[PDB]
Amino acid sequence: DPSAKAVLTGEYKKDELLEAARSGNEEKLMALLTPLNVNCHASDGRKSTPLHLAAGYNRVRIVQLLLQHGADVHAKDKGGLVPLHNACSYGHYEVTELLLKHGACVNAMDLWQFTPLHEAASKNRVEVCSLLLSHGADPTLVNCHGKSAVDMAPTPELRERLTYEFKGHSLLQAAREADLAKVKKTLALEIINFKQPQSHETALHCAVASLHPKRKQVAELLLRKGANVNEKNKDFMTPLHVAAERAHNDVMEVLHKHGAKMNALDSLGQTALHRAALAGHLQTCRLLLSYGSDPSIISLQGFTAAQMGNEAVQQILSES
Amino acid sequence: KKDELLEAARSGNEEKLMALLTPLNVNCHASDGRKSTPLHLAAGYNRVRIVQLLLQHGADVHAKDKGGLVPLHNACSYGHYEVTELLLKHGACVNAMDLWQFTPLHEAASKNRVEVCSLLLSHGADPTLVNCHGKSAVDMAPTPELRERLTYEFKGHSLLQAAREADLAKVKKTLALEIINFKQPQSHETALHCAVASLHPKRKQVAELLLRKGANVNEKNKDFMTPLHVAAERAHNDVMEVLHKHGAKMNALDSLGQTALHRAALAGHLQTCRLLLSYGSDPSIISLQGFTAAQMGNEAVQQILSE
Amino acid sequence: EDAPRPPVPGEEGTPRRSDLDLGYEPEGSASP
Repeated sequence: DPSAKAVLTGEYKKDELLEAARSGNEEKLMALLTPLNVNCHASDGRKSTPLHLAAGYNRVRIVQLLLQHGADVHAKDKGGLVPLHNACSYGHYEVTELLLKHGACVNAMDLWQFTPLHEAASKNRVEVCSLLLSHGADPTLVNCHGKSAVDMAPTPELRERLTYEFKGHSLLQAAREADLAKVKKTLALEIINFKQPQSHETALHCAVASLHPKRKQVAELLLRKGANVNEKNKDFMTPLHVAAERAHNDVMEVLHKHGAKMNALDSLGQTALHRAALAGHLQTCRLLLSYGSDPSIISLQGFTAAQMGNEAVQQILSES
Repeated sequence: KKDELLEAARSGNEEKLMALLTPLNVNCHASDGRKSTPLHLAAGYNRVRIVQLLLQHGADVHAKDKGGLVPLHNACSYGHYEVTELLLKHGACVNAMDLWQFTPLHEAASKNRVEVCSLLLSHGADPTLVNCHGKSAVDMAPTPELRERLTYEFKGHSLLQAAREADLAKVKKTLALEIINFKQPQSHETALHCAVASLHPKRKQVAELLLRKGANVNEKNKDFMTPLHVAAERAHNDVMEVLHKHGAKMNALDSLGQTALHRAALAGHLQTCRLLLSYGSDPSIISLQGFTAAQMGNEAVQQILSE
Repeated sequence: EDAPRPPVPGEEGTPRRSDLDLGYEPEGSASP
């Protein structure tokens, strides 16, 4: 029968095209590849296309040729895998990059809801995981077993990496789209302004109160990493109030440098100047006056800084 | 009568408890079962009033049941927050361990007791401490939300301590995974580069938020371009203003020795050029290839650089 | 699908637990 013979012959060429793709035989591939078989499927097993097999067996040049000659990057096998699944499962970085360049869907789900990242994570393909994340892969998506790529990552280091890089790329993408709400959401758990639950002190409050020799460098680093210079604790003390009351004059200057408000009032209506005056810290008072602290401010108890201070403080203050 | 005092504690019967409680039986143990004390039972079953009475009349916060659990474990396992606070106030050890090296935090974390976890961390509980199978409290948290919260709170408490000690190196360690200055692994752009290049209308607000949250205003990408270089070459003037305001180095140089002004001039962005000059860009700077901004610009650019 | 998932084609280039000894739950309850 003419129709049946044609089917058998086509099936033969098809089997051999698949074999050439699988083995990386470029000559054989280009001899067998036609518009009628470029997206053929194997008869048995997963019924892979030539692209699935070239991707899974790291046949970079075959992948290029298939895509150049009409191969479907989105072609599904019997289980719903796309070729990106195959490349990622086996850690083929160059192939993965090429499939993504040709429009492969980074979170494509097969019939068990496995994504390419499930594959790369589960088989510890560290570099490919990073690549996938940079293209928007989401490692929190669960398969049919309820497992995410994070759940499947075989090491704590890879798990940490998936989460960190996912947050990082999410932040970048939100910034690219100027998506203000997503930017805020990705930054929700930054620790720089973490507050001690009771007293509402931040690392900057702690730093400026520290007795240890590196407090100046530590406060400076915190401010560079985004510490709020005017954060108030439970008693409405800013870091300036804290530094002023202990005469930590080195850190006071960095606070001023970073825009610390001189006339912030604590819960008693006191400035940093009141607190310096009350404690008898002469140089602290001079520094605070030069920064533009207002000496006339009257505390809740009815006192100016001068009214709370010793003779030497009073002299400093009437010069202003 | 021991049994009866124990039953009074479990069921919350204050009158029966106080009728039977003596200095001699306050720390008795059940003779069978888990061999709990009245304080274990009162704690596990949230009998707050009974806990207070037992404590004021000499109950031992360090007493063990048959497997080494202390009353703090009972309170934490079932999420009884007030009992938990009460036991900690009376000197309960936050990292007490049973025979399998389960701590109170393992109990609370494993049973999704979110507030109790938070309380325990405030009191110095260690979420990395491993049980006999190598599992931390973080490992046992049943949701990714509790996991990230636990890690958030522990790192925050650690940052505070490290700051108290002006421990520069330990401050940096606890800050290592902060995401604000995450770098695109190949192109090395940060979120600030992305924001200033954005074609979307909230780019000004996003750049401002990022800088407030600690973005490096002078961050270089692969090509040693700052966000100012990125903005200037695209004439994104609104975000240039934000960059200036946060102290961007106007004369930072890219890998070609060019300023943002060179790039604005080369692109022919007239108003952008004016703005950069008003901000203190230096027109006399000569690139690596030997050009000033004026030399690579059209006539209108050369006029701007003159005025 | 719930059928077993075939391998991907390619190649590289009260006690706490009934099964094992993890001890016992503390006595108490989340709602007595």
